[PDB]
Amino acid sequence: MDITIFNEDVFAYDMDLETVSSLIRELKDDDPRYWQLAKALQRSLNIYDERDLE
Amino acid sequence: SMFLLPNQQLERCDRVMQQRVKPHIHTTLAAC
Amino acid sequence: SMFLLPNQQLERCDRVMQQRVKPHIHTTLAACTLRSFHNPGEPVPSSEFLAKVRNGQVPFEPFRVPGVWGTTWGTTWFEVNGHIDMAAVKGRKVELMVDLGWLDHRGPGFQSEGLVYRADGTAIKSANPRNHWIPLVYADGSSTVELDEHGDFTVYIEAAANPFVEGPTPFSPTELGEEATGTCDFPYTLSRMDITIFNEDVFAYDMDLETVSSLIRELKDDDPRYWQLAKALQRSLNIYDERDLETVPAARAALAGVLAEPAASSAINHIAIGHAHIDSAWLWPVRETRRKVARTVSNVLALMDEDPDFTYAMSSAQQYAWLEEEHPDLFARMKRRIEEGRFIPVGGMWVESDNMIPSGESLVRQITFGRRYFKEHLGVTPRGIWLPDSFGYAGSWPQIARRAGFDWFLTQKISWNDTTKFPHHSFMWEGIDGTRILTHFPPSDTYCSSMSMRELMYSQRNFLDKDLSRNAILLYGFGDGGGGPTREMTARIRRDHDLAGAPKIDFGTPDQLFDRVRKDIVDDARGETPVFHGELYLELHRGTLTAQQDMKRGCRQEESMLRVVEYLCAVASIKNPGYVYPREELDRIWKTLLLNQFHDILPGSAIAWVHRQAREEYARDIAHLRDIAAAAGQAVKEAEPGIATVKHAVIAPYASNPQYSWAVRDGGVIPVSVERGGNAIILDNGRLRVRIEADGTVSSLIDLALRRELVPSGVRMGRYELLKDEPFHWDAWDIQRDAFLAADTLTDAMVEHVEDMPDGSAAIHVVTRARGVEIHTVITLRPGSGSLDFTADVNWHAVEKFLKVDMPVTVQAVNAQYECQYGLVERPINKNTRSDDAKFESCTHRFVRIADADYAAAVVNASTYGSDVSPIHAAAAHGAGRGTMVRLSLLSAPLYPDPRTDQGEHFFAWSLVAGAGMESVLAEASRLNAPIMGELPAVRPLATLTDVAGTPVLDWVKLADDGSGDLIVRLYEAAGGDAKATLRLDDTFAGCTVEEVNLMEEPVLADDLPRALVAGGPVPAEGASVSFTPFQIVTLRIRR
Amino acid sequence: TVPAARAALAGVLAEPAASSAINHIAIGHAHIDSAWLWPVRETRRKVARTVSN
Amino acid sequence: RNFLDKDLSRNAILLYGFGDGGGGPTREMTARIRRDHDLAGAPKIDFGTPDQL
Amino acid sequence: PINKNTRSDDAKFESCTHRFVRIADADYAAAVVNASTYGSDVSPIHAAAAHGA
Amino acid sequence: FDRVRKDIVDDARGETPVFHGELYLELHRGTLTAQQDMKRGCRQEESMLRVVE
Ligand SMILES: [Zn+2]
Ligand SMILES: [Zn+2]
Repeated sequence: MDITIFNEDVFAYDMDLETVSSLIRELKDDDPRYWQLAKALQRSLNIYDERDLE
Repeated sequence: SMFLLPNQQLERCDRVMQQRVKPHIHTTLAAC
Repeated sequence: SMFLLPNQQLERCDRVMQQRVKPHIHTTLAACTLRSFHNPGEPVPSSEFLAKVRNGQVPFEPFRVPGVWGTTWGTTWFEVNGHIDMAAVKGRKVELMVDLGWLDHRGPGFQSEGLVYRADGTAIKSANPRNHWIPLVYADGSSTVELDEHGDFTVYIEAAANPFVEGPTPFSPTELGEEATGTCDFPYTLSRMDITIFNEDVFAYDMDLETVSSLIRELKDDDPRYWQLAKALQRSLNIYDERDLETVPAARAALAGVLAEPAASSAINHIAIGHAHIDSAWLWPVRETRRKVARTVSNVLALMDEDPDFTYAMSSAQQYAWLEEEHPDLFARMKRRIEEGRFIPVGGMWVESDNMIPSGESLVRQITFGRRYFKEHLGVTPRGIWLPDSFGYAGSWPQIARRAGFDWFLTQKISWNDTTKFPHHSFMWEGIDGTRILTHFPPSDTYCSSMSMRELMYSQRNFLDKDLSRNAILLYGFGDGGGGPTREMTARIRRDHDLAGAPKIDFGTPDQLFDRVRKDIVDDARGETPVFHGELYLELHRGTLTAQQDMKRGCRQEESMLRVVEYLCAVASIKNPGYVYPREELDRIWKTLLLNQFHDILPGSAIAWVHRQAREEYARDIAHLRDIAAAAGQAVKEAEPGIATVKHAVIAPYASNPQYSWAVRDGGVIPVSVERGGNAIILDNGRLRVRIEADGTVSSLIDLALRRELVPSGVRMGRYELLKDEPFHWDAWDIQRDAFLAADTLTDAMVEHVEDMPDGSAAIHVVTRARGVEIHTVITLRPGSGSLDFTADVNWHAVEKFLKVDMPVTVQAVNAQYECQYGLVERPINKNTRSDDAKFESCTHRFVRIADADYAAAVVNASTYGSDVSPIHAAAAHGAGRGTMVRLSLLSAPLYPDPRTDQGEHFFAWSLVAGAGMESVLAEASRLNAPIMGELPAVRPLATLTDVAGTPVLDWVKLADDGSGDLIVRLYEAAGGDAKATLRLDDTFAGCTVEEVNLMEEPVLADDLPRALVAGGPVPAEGASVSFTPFQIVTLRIRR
Repeated sequence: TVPAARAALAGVLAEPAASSAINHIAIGHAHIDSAWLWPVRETRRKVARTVSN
Repeated sequence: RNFLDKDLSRNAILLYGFGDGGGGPTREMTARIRRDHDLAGAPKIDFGTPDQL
Repeated sequence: PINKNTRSDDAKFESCTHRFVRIADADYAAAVVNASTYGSDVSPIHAAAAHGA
Repeated sequence: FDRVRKDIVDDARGETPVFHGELYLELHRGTLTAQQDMKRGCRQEESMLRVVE
């Protein structure tokens, strides 16, 4: 139980990742949206680094 | 160039939320 | 009348087991008194502590029925006093129902455990998370414990509190497996512990309900068996009542009407084997695996005491030796049970080690040590290899296994692939040469199975070879580091003998199953025998080859140390009499080097304890071996005075000159010239012209002897790359395809002063810096040679990174040549299909060769075991940017098993050879991977090969392990072409006889083996001719 | 070559079925319609053909 | 597969023979019935009468 | 490939040849030079013999 | 094809699919040795054209 400051960009990025990942799971394997979302998620995940939040 | 495995990317992303991106939403500064 | 809903009956039955029938199996009758004595330190052997208690020197404090007792990596002794009374439990079993307070969703074998020792000192059983009953009084009068005058007894539980290494989130960094801190971190809470009586009919009814319910779930909705089973379950569930237990017989009979129908005569005849894989050191130290194996043996013996028609298996004779040394009674009981034929010791290897990384000499040492131990301690000879958990299998294994006497092979980890599925589950694995060995896979794809019916039919469904085999193996028993078979699975096996709708399964032995497979797929197909040629390559992990580089470096160093010291000891023994062979200390260095080569130690995945004890043992062994070599050398000099003296005493198995192979040449015309022109440094040694760029990179390595340029003009040699790897499953073991995409090319370096060595060599120093990494790299161009040497000192301090160095060469081909233990292997460079992509990281041994019709280029390694080869087609003109790139993996930074991995200074060395002939590559690799000694006397080579026709090579020279003084030589071929040679000894080995023997060193040979001699009888050892088939292995014994 | 081939195929044609199947009973039946697409003078011919067959 | 009462009956009827106005049993089906007396993987079928069923 | 390992490798059991087929190892090679045929097949042989003959 | 070049060459920047070797059809395979006279004559006239040219 401690005083904390809130980060907005990190929360927005987390929510976007959650939305994309949840949309990928339920789609079929015969839809270009599935592959496009998977490729976008792979591209995005290779840039985010927790050692520097910029 | 390597092939794409969406079922592996899903698990990687799930781990990313579980361990990496969730703790970085609130930054502590003191105690009460 | 109402309709039937099977999906509702299933949930009703599930609730019935969860709430109603489970608690009515054990009926409590009294309570026992507990006292505790704690120890937060290194455990005392149980033999001494029980004797001390018997005499009486240790106090005991009262312990309440509830409460906490645990301590991080600590031990405790619970003295337990009961008050069981006879004359009222006649004919009924009595148990203990010990509950240390295990967690639910953690795992069966990764928590606090403990044996229940008798007052005298013997062991009764162990308290496991899934097996927590101790047999006190059997139904038929017999009592394991000794009862006193007025009905009371006492036992001693040796509780060990092992904290769970894994943290809150999966694969999280935890500072638990570092030391034995005496603080409350994960304290266990004790639970109910009382004397209970066992009910048999209730347990049988529960097991029948479980079998029926599990069979209903997996069946389809279009099978009358499904509806019949659902109706039978509904009928049976309406009769059983928990308010009065006399209704059980009236309900079992109703349910048994559909439990006696024979199955269809087309199912797979499974054979069930009890197996419990105790890992020697993964998450616990080497001092805890002894306790774990003792618990496993005690549990297996206790279960087998009451239940006939049971089988079990146990490999890793290391554990057999530990059990014999520390538990005479357990070993005696195990040996007594072996005579009956229900405790089959399977697996002739000394310990379940890795395959890809260890050298072939280590493999043969394990095989011979384990076979000798089994032969002369247990009087049983194994027939096959038993390796149910390993990462990748070398192609040389079939040949060694067949020449060692084994005749079948069993593995299961290949099914853990990521992209492709193995074509067969029972086939003939063909070695690199010609050697075919029968291989079988467990269809269930698990060595630790709970014998669930779902798994039972999954094994049948996943069987690819369903058309000509009709036979499969199934290993059952909570394992993966602790456990062993329980009553539940041994009841399921008996219930499922010939149950309709499920595959038929019975007890048996591995030999019977393998004979059945041989009859089915060899002697009956008559031309339809499945065959798999090449090597078994696991498609998972792949990051283990370059994790904890210190372990692999030390292992290579001590392997070379053993080779040199054994040669020196053999020379000392054969030169002058009175020199006792250091057999004892040699076998002490062995069985410890070989122990440290475990499948969860050598690749590196464990807590800091294992990776620290391994380092300390490596250093101690190296020092002791150097001392032994110095003593043997001093002994040799006493045979006759004033022979010679050699500085640095470099000994190499192979050399460019055939007569200089096992020479004693020391370790230390055209001096190298440097032409500092422009923004580059140009060297000239008369055969190579290397142009080092501004910042520690090579842009040209022109071969002046052939006017050939082998550096593509799209990239620069020697560049260091820092790939970011963040694995999500099996962090230390595995590296994913995430790397090789987010590559980071280091571009912060500057050359240093170029130095001309006093001997004549030329060296260029350079420093490279990164976020938390610094590298001091020296490039050496030795005069009068054709190899460019690279040495590096790294100060790794980063987290979650991966260091690589690339050595591109313009030679273009399709397949790259790595080397296996005793041969070579071809692997594709340009990955075409899906399955070809998964082989993006493979193990390498001391060199990688890329060859075309005439020209070949090699990258000879010193201490790294991983690399990757990829084609390069960059942007250039006139086709100047086409070639191949071989990136050597230096080291990674795993975080889960060890919070700090590879911190400090690391030393790397390698070289590049142009015009790479096989003999030249072998000679230079031998030069690089050779120990540097001090001052030992110079002696002539013991055995030489003068009429070489091909590429023969001396691999090992030693003495006879039987004490006869016989000389032993081990030879192999390392190119692929046939070889013919003549062996010559020196002086004292005149009028001798040389005979071909197997790898076991005994003089018995098979028939299908090619053989190397001319007749087979004793041939004089002067001008003896040896013939080689592609990648042959030959062992020769020479008398006095 | 027919006898040498029937025996090889008959090895998997004599295994008893699982003791859970439905015991079907087969009845020969030819439904003859009195008058659908033909006059009442043709159903006599049709039933005669059926009985003769 | 289409039998709803599969839990308490274990009995079914099957009429064979070309019908819908013309036909009657031929040699092919009366051979199939004999071949499928107790064939594994298929339901058991035998000759009989409606009264017995 | 000569020894077909996987499913896809088996399908390449007959391939076109032009005027020769060469099987080579480190040093020694043997060739079957053709004149007018455009098809062949290569398969390993491990027969029943002694001393690996 | 310009669209494909833009999509998979100038945009992937290192993710371009590549297939090395030869495209081998896994069907037919009997055409290589059918009507041998045609292939024999074709080889003969190819040599004839070479020499005559
Ligand atoms: Zn293991
Ligand atoms: Zn009608």
